[PDB]
Amino acid sequence: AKAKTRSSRAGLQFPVGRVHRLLRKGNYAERVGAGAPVYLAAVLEYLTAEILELAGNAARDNKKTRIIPRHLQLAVRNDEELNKLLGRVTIAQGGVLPNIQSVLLPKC
Amino acid sequence: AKAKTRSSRAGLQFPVGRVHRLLRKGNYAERVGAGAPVYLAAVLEYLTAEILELAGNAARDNKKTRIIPRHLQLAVRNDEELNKLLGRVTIAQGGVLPNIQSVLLPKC
Amino acid sequence: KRHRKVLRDNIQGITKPAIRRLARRGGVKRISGLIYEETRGVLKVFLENVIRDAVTYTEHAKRKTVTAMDVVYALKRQGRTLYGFGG
Amino acid sequence: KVLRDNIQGITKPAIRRLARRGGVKRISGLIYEETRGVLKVFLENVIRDAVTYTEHAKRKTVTAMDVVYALKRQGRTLYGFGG
Amino acid sequence: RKTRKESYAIYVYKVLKQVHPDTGISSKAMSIMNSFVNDVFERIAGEASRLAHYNKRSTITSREIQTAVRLLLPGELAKHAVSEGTKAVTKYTSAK
Amino acid sequence: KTRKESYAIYVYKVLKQVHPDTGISSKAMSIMNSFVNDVFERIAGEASRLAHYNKRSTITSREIQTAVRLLLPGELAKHAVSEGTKAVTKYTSAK
Amino acid sequence: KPHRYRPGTVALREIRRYQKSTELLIRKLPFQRLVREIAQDFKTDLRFQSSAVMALQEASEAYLVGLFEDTNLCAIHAKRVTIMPKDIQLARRIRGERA
Amino acid sequence: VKKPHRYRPGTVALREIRRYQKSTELLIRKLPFQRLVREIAQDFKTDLRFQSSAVMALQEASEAYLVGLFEDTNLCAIHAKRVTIMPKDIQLARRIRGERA
DNA sequence: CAGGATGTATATATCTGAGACGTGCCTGGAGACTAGGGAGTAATCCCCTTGGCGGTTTAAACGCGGGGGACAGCGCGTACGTGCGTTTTAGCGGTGCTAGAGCTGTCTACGACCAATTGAGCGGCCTGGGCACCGGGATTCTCCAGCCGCCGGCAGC
DNA sequence: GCTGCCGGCGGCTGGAGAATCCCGGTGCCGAGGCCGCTCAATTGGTCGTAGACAGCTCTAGCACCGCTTAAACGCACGTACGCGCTGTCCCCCGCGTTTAAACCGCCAAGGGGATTACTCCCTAGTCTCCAGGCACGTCTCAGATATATACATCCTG
Repeated sequence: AKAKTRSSRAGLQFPVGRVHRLLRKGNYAERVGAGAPVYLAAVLEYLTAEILELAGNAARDNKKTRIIPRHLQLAVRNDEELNKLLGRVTIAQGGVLPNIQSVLLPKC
Repeated sequence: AKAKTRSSRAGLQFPVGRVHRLLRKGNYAERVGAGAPVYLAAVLEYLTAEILELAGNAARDNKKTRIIPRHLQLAVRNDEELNKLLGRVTIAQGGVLPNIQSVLLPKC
Repeated sequence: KRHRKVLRDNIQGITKPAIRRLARRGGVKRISGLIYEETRGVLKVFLENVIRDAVTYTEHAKRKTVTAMDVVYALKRQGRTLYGFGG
Repeated sequence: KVLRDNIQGITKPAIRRLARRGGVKRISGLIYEETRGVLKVFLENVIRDAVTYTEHAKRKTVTAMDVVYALKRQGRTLYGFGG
Repeated sequence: RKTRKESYAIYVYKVLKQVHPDTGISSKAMSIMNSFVNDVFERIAGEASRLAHYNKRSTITSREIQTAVRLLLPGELAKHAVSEGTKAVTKYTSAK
Repeated sequence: KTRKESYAIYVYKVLKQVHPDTGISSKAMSIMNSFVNDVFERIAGEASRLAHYNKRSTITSREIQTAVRLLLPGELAKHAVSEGTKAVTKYTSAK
Repeated sequence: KPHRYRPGTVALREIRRYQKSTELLIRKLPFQRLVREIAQDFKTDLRFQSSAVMALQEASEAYLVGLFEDTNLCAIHAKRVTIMPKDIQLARRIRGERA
Repeated sequence: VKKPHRYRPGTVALREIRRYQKSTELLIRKLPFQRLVREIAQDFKTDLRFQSSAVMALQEASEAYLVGLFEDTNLCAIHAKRVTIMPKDIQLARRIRGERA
């Protein structure tokens, strides 16, 4: 009969069959459940949506309609919790957050 | 007939069959080669023997015939080649080495 | 008086002598009357990270008792693995 | 002046601008050579694992996959080059 | 010309069309996002499998990954992610 | 009931074959057990990760060897690969 | 008239003495109560194993021994012998738990 | 005649600090770094080649590590009631960082 | 500037006592002997992308000069951390004394396993048009730098 | 006294590099339609991890009193803190100019990578044997004292 993707019935634009296959062939466990790939796709979708919104806000700040890896670095390092999550991560073409020690500044 | 263990055939004192079973059930790969458990048992035997002669030398220095975690730390933290491997790990009832900064020492 | 023994003001129980001995083990010659609160603070922060992970492990295990497995296991998770507790 | 060590290719202005991006306004005169030493130490540490990964591949090239894997193994992940 | 590789490009683009519908994404940024999502997926799956081995279980269900994300992500992302996973699994089970 | 598992007797034999007149305490004995288990898990994870990178579904002695090269520093790595190689050749001589 | 050690003689004696020891530094029921008190916040109605409490105490003890090593090193770099809060703050900043 | 225009010592340094902090460009030249990495990797495998992507990734990882180490070094320098980063400062920062000992 | 008296440590003789080291017992794990079956391995070949070559061209690094402000040694006010004496307060501890839930065994069932079709999601493969970039140039933005009334001494008388 | 004089004081405008911003067109290429292929869904049946239920029992949580031990307060003080003076001298900031980065183009080719037949190295099943965990069980050799002195420390003459 008529077929339909599992992502449509799972309410997520992220794939379900793809994550299922990745879990299957990734040598993690002997078996995985049916809802486990759905949950993993959902959490991955949330993570990408959050980081993409944080980067797009910085993109509009820098008046760019296209997301550049510098925007991704700014979004990652600006959010304290996201910075804690990606603490030991080196970004491509991102640079560093602009900060200067106040002691090095002149008297006035 | 005439069953003989793999540890004896490899001339090792660590269980090759047990290591192979752990690799099989540890979800590391779909298949495991024959010589991989032998190599693993050999390297674990070398490392154990290594730290063991350090611990025995420390105990003989401390004129004791029993091995305690104090000897284990005193042996591990003296040689930096083993420190680079065990610099992140701490052991139970370990303590530290008697190191005093030269400035904290008196005038003479 | 069967259960629900809520405790408060227990961080202070680490005495100033106690921090003095801890720092002597660390190898200091002198001290200030100002560390005794921030060392307590780093204590509390460390423990919330450890037992937070430990109770998440326990809750995943469908059990209430926190074995030494959970604490050493979360400790290995934090990159500060501990030897000598069945690891 | 054409035969020079490749470590000296890391020049004083380049390390100075690296420090400036770091956020330090004043640098002493004995920082350059020791920073060169620590930089080369980090390089040998990462490239040892990189070349080991390449020899595992039974290949003579060092593609970006080996270097990102070596950096991740050392404790510094990196994004954008595959993954 | 052959061996079509696999990546999360279309999925990240689709997510972008629902967060910033009039915003583009650079190719380098696309590679960074693909690598980041692959790394996060690998870390989460490794934690889930590691816990499955820990409690002597041989299957990975939504509970294992739920405990993994509650274990991995700190702060508000943990609760938001577990809520998203719960609503997604309930939606999937409702219409099977 | 429910027989447990430990690396006690093996480290025991190792210390007896390198120190005939030295004993080991129980807590240090469990420390040795944790040491062995941690290193074993580290090597096994490295080998599995290498096999997954190289699109390999099996783990031979070669991935173990490379993990030993890349994980332990210098002299320990070279000595350990030497012992592993001689052990694997001896085992393959009469399998 | 009375005999008094110089201000640091007994300090150095304590450094050279207590460093060679390996027992637990601080009394036990303090950590027991403290660990129960903190664990109450995350989840109530818990049940601890003794080995778990020993492991927590030893881990914390080692963590602060290393920390005091770092702060002593920072202080000795600052051309001083005493230690101050900024030493602990600097050591935790470079280590990376707060960053 | 008028003394030629000069910035005070320690201001153009801050200006270029601001300039580099907002720039994501590669602070190390392509060719000297490639020469250095090949000269330091030839000992591991004689006549070994690299990919362009691999070498730029390695260089940028090195820059990120060195810039973070320098920022920690500057933090320690300002901690030690000074502004000049000294060799003892960089050694101390490395040794707290856990990479040296 | 060289010794004496002293709170510290050092051996060290019995007490004295939890626990490394066997030791049976048994058993589930290791191992030997067969189907069998695809994972990797040489063999093959086809791009390809990496090394190598040599003009521009040009930003950039290097050696040098002037100077200024950062740093380090010397001296001093001080506050305060330490050694120590005298309380006192909570920990140690061996003791029952109590229940709590991990833990093992067993029955069950349902959810993942895998198979044979079947169709579409998407990776690729162009492809035109839409967005980032470069240069000139006008606009701010700080930076440092001397002029001078106001201000406070600074000597006589 | 009551005039001269003498230096700082900081407040300000003004001269002067750099940073920023808009237009302007030119490149460059993220974004979008097409094809089929490669994998994902889907029926159809299985069988085996993981839940339940029924206990069992080891282990978790408590208080209690001798008691002593270390915790706590306060006490004098000599030190180490924090800082001011000063005096280099060593980094800084421009400047000319030498040089090597890059970019440009075009090859040559060692090698990365997709297909192929298979074989043989591993896996799956049964049966067989035994190494190792466990429950004891000791006799120890490992600890643990109180003792007698070295010692190095703070002074004295």
